[PDB]
Amino acid sequence: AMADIRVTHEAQVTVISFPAVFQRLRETEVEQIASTFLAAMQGAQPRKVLIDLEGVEFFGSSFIELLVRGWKRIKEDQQGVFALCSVSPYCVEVLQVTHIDEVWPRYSTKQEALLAMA
Amino acid sequence: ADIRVTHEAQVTVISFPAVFQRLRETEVEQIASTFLAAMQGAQPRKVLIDLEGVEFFGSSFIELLVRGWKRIKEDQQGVFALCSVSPYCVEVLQVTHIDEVWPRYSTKQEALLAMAS
Amino acid sequence: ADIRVTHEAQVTVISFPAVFQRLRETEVEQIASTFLAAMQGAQPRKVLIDLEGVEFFGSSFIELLVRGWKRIKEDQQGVFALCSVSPYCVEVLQVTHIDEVWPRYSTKQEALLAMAS
Amino acid sequence: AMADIRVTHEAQVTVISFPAVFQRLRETEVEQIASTFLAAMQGAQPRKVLIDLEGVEFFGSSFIELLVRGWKRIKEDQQGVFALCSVSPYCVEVLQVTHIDEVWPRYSTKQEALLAMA
Amino acid sequence: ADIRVTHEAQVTVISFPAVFQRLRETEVEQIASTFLAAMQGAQPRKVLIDLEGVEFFGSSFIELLVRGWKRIKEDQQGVFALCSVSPYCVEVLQVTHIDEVWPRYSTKQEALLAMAS
Amino acid sequence: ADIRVTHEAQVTVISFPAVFQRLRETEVEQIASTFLAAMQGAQPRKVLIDLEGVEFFGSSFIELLVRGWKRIKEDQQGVFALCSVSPYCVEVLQVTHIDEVWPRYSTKQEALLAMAS
Ligand SMILES: [Cl-]
Ligand SMILES: [Cl-]
Repeated sequence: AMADIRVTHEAQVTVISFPAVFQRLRETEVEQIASTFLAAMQGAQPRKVLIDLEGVEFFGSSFIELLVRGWKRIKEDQQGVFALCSVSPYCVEVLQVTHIDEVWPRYSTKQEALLAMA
Repeated sequence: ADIRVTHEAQVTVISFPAVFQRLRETEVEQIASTFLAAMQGAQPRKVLIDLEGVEFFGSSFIELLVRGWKRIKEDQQGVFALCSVSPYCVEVLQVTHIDEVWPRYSTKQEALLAMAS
Repeated sequence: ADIRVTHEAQVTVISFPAVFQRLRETEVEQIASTFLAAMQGAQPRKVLIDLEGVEFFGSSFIELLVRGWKRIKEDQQGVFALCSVSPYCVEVLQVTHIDEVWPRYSTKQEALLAMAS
Repeated sequence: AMADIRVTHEAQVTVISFPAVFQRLRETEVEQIASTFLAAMQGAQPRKVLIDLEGVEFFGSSFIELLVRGWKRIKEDQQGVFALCSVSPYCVEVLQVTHIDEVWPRYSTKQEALLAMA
Repeated sequence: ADIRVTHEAQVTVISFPAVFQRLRETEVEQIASTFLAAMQGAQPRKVLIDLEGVEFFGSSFIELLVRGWKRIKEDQQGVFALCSVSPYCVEVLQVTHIDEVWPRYSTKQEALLAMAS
Repeated sequence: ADIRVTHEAQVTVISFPAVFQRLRETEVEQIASTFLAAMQGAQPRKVLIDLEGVEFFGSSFIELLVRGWKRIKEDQQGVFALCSVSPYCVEVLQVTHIDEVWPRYSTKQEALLAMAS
């Protein structure tokens, strides 16, 4: 019954996407997805991960905290990459509160992100 | 549309009309002048940001609050407090450490009693 | 008043005079150009921010640090590190998640030695 | 109007105590007291701090987290001490979940704590 | 008094009578034998700890849960889940990292639907 | 199978063979006496726990580490440090707050050099 992120493998990148039921990511939603998300952070070096935020309209500290956990798992790979795409303008305003995303390249669409991460 | 500034119980109270449910860069610029003017009274300055009705904001609004707070914080006995912060707003404020030194109250009635001096 | 830039054990060390107990936007603006000028050394560039005596900073200092870090990280063999960061300042770095981006050491001698590995 | 911890100076130790209204320390109570608590962590080296938990019947992660913030502020003093006393049996069961209190000496009463910390 | 073990929808459900509002060392020893016996069924084992009515526990109970979980976790497709966890219990469980891999559900009805296989 | 104890640059280094990918209560019991025997060196005692290759541990390993730390910390000049700790394991240490008790380094060479300061 319980909704979850969807994890796809596209062009050597593990892509994390969100179903429509996850418009707003609070503490409850973050607990629901944490396990699938963190298990998707493994893979042969260099690991490349893209968080595709299309459809997501809100998040805050709980979700940023999860993303940081994912990033810490892959960040020691020399050519590892932890990227975002399709971030709504509001979610960008929330990201602007934190400084950590300065190390996560952000792209306007998945297609652009995938091409840049080849 | 602008914020509503009132003087209640020695406290300058900043409130938001319903139109400001979402506070993006545009809204922050609409209200910055009246907001910052409310930071300029007799010292020690006590300020209450009553966020009832406000459901979303980001860096723009936080930066305005911080700016107002830096005016008030000259005053050793000054207070810059928040009340009626919605759970969405809490989730955003938690992204930064800067707001921890602003006392939190559940409601305006509670804040004004707590802040009486 | 400005940052002190010294060269120790092949590391460019940035230190803060006593007057910078608090690094606010004002102080960050005073030191910005010397700081960024310090990021242009011979390769691989090793940089240590010795925060001894600094008791407060916030968002604008972090933004400056992130810039400098971005100039250094181009080096592959380069290191950008912090030491002697106060308990309050460590919290700021942890709450915004920027703490695990860079190595952080308790003391300068620990750092200078660690950074020779 | 708002209840707060009480901070006393006793025999060169900063003693933090709790009013009866704080039987149960959740997230809300921890926010109420954080500011007074953290401001009480300053003082000439060596700083000695005692958290007197008499009357407190419950706490969990939020309060332990605050205590850790206090402890980090004083822990670099070579003869610094961050101690607890008068911890109810239940609160000891909760402390047993965490490992950090293995570095905080615990004493059965304030009088005993103060004598040991001279 | 003992825990109540039932088999609902392929799931072994552990429930607590009202007398177990507080779970201290004594209570954990009262229930350990019936609890651990419920960890021994056909594989993959699915277990639900329905904590409705339970208001306080500490290390003793957490250690019992962990012990039961280590029996179940042999099973690659095994599940050890919690539901109806009170806010006091959440505050205690947050003190340790070990419980994060136990899924959480708000109610038993929700858990049993989620866990159906 | 047991821990490997080596002496490097005046530091007693504890390492784990490949088979200890997971340090549970069982593995913790196998290594406990060698580990504690390793804590009795010449003063000041410097000890490094090289956790390279360990992907999981929990409460009983932390308890062992805390014991060893308590034997070393008697030295005043002594150091007890960790390195090469996996991301999961760092979380365990942070959630129980034991991470800032000890220095933790990214690599062994970083640690051995840092610990000469
Ligand atoms: Cl796929
Ligand atoms: Cl006093």
